[PDB]
Amino acid sequence: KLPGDFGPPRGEPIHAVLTSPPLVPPPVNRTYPAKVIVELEVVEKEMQISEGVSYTFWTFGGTVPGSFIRVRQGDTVEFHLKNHPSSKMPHNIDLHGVTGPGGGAASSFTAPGHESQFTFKALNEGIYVYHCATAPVGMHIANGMYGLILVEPPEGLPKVDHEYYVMQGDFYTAGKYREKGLQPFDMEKAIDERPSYVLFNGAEGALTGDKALHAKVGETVRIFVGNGGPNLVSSFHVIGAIFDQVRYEGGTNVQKNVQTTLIPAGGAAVVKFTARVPGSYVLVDHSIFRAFNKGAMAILKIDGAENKLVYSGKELDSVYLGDRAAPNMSAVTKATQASVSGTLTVQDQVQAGRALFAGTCSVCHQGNGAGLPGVFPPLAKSDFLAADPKRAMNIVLHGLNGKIKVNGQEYDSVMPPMTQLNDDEVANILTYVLNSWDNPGGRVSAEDVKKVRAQPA
Amino acid sequence: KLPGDFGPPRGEPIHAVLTSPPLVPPPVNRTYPAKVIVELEVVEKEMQISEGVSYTFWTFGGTVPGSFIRVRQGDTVEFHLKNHPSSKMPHNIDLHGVTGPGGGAASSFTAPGHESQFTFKALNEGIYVYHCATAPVGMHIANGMYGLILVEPPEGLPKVDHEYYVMQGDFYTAGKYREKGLQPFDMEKAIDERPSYVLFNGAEGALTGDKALHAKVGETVRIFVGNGGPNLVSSFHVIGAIFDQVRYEGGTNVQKNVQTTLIPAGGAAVVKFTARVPGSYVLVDHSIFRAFNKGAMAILKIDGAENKLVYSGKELDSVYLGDRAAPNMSAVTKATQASVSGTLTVQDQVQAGRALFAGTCSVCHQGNGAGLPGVFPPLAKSDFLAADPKRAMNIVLHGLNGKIKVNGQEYDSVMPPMTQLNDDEVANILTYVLNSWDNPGGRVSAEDVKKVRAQPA
Amino acid sequence: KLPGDFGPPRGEPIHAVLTSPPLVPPPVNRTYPAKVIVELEVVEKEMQISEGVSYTFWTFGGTVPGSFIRVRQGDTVEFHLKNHPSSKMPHNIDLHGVTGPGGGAASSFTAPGHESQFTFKALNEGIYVYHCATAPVGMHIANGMYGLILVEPPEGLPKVDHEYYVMQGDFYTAGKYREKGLQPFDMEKAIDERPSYVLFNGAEGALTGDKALHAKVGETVRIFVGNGGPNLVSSFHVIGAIFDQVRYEGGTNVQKNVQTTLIPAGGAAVVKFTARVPGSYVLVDHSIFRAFNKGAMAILKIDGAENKLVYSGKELDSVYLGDRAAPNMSAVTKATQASVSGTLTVQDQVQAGRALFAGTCSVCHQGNGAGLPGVFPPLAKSDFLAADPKRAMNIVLHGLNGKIKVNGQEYDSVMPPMTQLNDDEVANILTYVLNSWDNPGGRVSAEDVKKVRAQPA
Ligand code: HEC
Ligand code: HEC
Ligand code: HEC
Ligand SMILES: [Cu+2]
Ligand SMILES: [Cu+2]
Ligand SMILES: [Cu+2]
Ligand SMILES: [Cu+2]
Ligand SMILES: [Cu+2]
Ligand SMILES: [Cu+2]
Repeated sequence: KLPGDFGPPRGEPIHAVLTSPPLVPPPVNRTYPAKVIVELEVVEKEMQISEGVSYTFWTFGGTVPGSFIRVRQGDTVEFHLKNHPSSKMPHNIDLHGVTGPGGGAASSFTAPGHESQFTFKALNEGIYVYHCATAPVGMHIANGMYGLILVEPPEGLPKVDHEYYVMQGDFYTAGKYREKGLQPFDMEKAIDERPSYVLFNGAEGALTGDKALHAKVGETVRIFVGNGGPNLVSSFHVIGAIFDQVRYEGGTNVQKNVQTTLIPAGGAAVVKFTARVPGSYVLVDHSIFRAFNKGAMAILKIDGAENKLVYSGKELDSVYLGDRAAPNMSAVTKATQASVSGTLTVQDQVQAGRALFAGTCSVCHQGNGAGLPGVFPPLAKSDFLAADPKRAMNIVLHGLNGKIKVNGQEYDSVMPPMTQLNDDEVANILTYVLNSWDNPGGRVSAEDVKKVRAQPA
Repeated sequence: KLPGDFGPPRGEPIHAVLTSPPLVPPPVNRTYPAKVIVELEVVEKEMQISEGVSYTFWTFGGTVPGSFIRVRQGDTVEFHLKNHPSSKMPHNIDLHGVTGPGGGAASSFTAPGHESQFTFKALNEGIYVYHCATAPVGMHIANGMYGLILVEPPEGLPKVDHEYYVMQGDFYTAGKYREKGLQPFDMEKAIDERPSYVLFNGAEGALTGDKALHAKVGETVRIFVGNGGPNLVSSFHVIGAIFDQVRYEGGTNVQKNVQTTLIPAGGAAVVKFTARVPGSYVLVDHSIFRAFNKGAMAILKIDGAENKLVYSGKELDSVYLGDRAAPNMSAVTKATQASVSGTLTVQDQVQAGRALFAGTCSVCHQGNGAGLPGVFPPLAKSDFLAADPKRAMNIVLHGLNGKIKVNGQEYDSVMPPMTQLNDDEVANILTYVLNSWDNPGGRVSAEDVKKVRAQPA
Repeated sequence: KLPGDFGPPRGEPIHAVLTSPPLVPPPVNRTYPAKVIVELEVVEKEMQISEGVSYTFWTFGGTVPGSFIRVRQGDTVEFHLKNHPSSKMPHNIDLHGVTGPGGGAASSFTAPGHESQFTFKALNEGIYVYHCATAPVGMHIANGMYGLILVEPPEGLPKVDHEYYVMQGDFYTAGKYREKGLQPFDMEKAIDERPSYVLFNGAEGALTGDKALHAKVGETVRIFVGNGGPNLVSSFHVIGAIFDQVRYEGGTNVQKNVQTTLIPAGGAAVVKFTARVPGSYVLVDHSIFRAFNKGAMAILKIDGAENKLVYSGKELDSVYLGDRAAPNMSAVTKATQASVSGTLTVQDQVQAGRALFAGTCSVCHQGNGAGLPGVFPPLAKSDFLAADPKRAMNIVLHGLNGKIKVNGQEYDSVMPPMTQLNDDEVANILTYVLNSWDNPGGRVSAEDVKKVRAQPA
């Protein structure tokens, strides 16, 4: 006997309503098996992978991850895949959870401007990745072609206050992290499993700041967590909290009371969180350079009353979250645009640099540039800075050590090099500093920094 | 009290019968503990890791993975390791599941032409990796020195229709993927965990096409799945199906109803599959560039009646499986041999290119070269191709974009670069195309391609 | 209702006594919730990451991993973080298991010479990683800022004979593995997840030889195992044994009877071992090049009577453990020091080379240099060696193959290149060989080897 043996479809055919991340369709709330018609369209389009960084994504439904599909175990799914006429590549789909060769792949092969369909019975309850299955498969997945399908148990999942949709991916650009412009896919980096970005929901900042997920103290939150890969395994973790439950795919096993859980490439899990004290809870890949150097952080922000008996401390700030503590970094997008257009102003640079200074520089120099007398020198009204802005470019790129005098006080410490910052980033940060705190004004250009990078002091 | 406390060996000594992958010895079918004599011989020998690509493997029993060993919990195992006289290196063994230092390693040290033996009690039921334990251990394991030992529970495992033996490994060649010739081991790639091949059972195609595993609709299949490493963790997955059960080593935990499962380096699992609808089910490492760019795919092919109520779609084809959809790629081996011998004919190239065109080119241009008018230009009777075969070499290596006219129709799309193809591969593919579909004939040589690669248009 | 709801703190405030690795504080042995005051001080200091290789570690409590903290579920923890005045960087803490944003991070931000404190309730039983949470977070963690906190269940853990503390980390030096001197942190290697060292407890050899963990036949051993990362996932394994139990963090799930288990980056587990036969049991990351090429091996040495019915074989030796079979490699530290001071003697080199010869060379040439006539040529009284010591440098770096005659006998085999050995290592090994076994004496210098490396034969 096959699983999901609930009899023939009954009632009326249902046209599935799909949702865009980070939202989820409502519970199916149904006691009978149905014929469910799913319509999904592939769209190839440029989007911002980071501020001022464009990428040609290939998408199911216009988003990365693709639209969320929700059905019931025992349903008959008539799956329609359309490929938008603007596409250049053919596409198809493999849904995990499908019983049949390729998960649908042969029957869903769809050239630009065409449509395909196939039918399958959802035998398997669980949360499942779906993805493109078109040669070269890794290129298609790396370009964003993945999402989740939930096959509910017949009785439905337990009710919760919120349901969200979060999916990790690894991305491979020709340029380095935060290098501006339209970035091609990089096959060599992909084969070597050396991503430039590791993201939730298709972009840096997709789920941080003003795009955070929300709930209130006392509420329950279910997150459907995918790992589209193509290549990485996520050490998936919530900072400052615990998962009540973690369940992989449709497995019988449920782990309870864990904070860190490994999600295979192509894997998916359902996690549950109970909000206990207010603040921001960070979802990360705890392979830490991914989370803190490549974009792999998302936020669940909890509103409500503090409970000092449980936690006396403060909300997260830029020391830990860096430049993602703030609502957004729109000023960086604006400055990059203005550079392209040849209209970059001092103030455009100042505002971009203000955004980028947070964490990156403020951890030591403070948000007001005051530093800490004798320990971290000031950037505010800094004689040392004013005396030689080219030296300041060298200091950011190449670090500084040894005894120095700043505003009448000796320092004898170490500023690490920050060579991973791009030329525009150094330029904008220093222009911000120069135009703040009674510093002398003026500006530093990306070309100025390019020259210092090519010939260090 | 020790585990496996079933009393002294009884009956007669048993000479274990070992099997070569992908086959498994029969169930032990025994209710008493025995003395089991195991004889395993190390052989160093060249084998084909891919078509036309030789590698010096170091093997237990002549195969990668090594011979499968099957005993019963509570048995006393007298383990004999022989090192063939032709070997250049000493070798030994560490069997996971052994209770004792090194898993046998010190007592099994065996120089070329020698034999060693040691005895251990199998206290631990489970599936276990064994491997060489000779400095430099990583070199020995990377060269193929790993296999599985099953220690059955006293009552035996439940009966199934088929049992198979599949083992992943990561391999490190000096040359790139599919670069022909005898490829040395590459220590630098190994230390960096940057394999050139990721394989099941020691070779590309070892379990695809005419070497697939088989079963019928309704049957149960147990697979003993190892990960020899040395370095990679497998996001082990079955495309288009689900695992009824996954059990690691001898663990108490059994996960049920999962599709994707993480197998540690040096780990092993027993998975169970129930065949429900016919077609090819792909075992992969779902770190996708391994599966689709490095060889990490194996096939379980199911025969029987379609069930349209469960899955209406078609069997897998080259869109998803690429050049492994076909029974084999023997023509590539033959062409490579002929190149070495200086006897390479046009037809040798044509047949090799025919094999390599599948998926790689046919996904867009179709198996008949017709393309799709206005969307993917034809290779069949292509004026554009005929007009400039050196341009065609550049197009394969370096891609093509922009408006073009082919056979009277405008195209305005993007063909990605395919620079990872080796010179012989480009040459053979283009020679196939030129000699098909009313194209003008002639040939492209590997040297022709080498020159275009050294100086792009 | 919140977990750990055991009522208000009672009794007297408790000043936690913290332990340095590999030791653990005693069981709390308490039936009431308490206020527990924890005092931890950050110290930045140079330590030896390997013999003759210094590194500037950043530490919680002077060690890597940091001091072990042990409390009871339901306790109120008043956490004090001090930053030693000698520090150059600010620091803070995120304790997994804390319920609150950042796990403590915002409220624990501490400049050099300062102190911070915050209070949290330990709601969550389990073993948990703690680490620094200061931008750039990956740099801080890579420099050693991680440890474990145990939150006991209210009834305590079951009693065992020994409890130990073992924590894996990945490290990123500018220089290659075993390159001597003070090694800077390497940001590029860190971002790429390409460590030069993978270690237990902060150094090569930290838990090998005379620093092994101990127990006796029949005893139980609990190990609190952390993975500080920052980036790697451990295929954590015990050679020659099995784990009775593995439990992650505070999870409900407990796996029993497994040998190989995946520990996420930032993860922690409690494992249990029962000693059955004497010898050395190796804890490794079974991504094997880590264990055998980067330092990721630790030893649990069991004393007591052999049981030939369970295991007839011998204790581990240098064939498997390599140069870590011996008690220590102090001679390498001494020789490196003497080179720095310009006082390096022949005997300093000889003793360093003796240490390094084990495994590395002895696997084939034997500990006495005799080789195996006709199979592995002798280094003892070797005419071939004496005839040309520059050829001998080339042989170590670049390998040797083909027919040769040594001491009147023909060999026709392959010695692999050993190019990963550093110049001082080759020099010291060859000086050892030259000064042993009736060889002619003299010495080989690091500069001699540098020249052969720059121009191979
Ligand atoms: C702590 C880890 C720091 C971070 C992050 C940044 N800086 Fe820094 N900076 C730091 C120290 C300890 C020092 C002095 C080094 C010494 O030799 O004692 C400095 C110095 C500077 C200076 C020059 C002195 C001055 O004008 O105060 C400049 C211009 C400067 N730092 C700039 C700067 C910027 C823009 C940063 C973000 C990109 C940044 N620093 C980070 C410590 C740390
Ligand atoms: C889809 C992703 C493709 C794959 C895979 C391959 N080709 Fe292609 N090719 C494709 C397009 C869209 C185009 C036109 C580009 C444009 O500027 O509009 C092409 C073009 C060619 C040509 C030249 C035109 C012609 O003769 O039709 C050649 C010779 C060609 N392609 C060859 C070729 C081969 C041999 C491939 C496998 C190695 C291959 N292509 C793959 C799209 C795609
Ligand atoms: C086995 C895998 C070996 C290891 C490890 C090392 N050596 Fe070796 N060595 C080996 C062989 C098979 C040969 C002969 C190669 C052939 O062409 O047949 C050699 C040779 C040497 C020699 C020259 C001959 C002699 O004097 O005996 C030297 C000087 C030598 N080997 C040194 C040496 C050292 C110092 C090693 C550790 C760094 C080492 N070898 C490792 C096999 C193996
Ligand atoms: Cu696609
Ligand atoms: Cu998949
Ligand atoms: Cu071997
Ligand atoms: Cu092993
Ligand atoms: Cu720190
Ligand atoms: Cu953490």
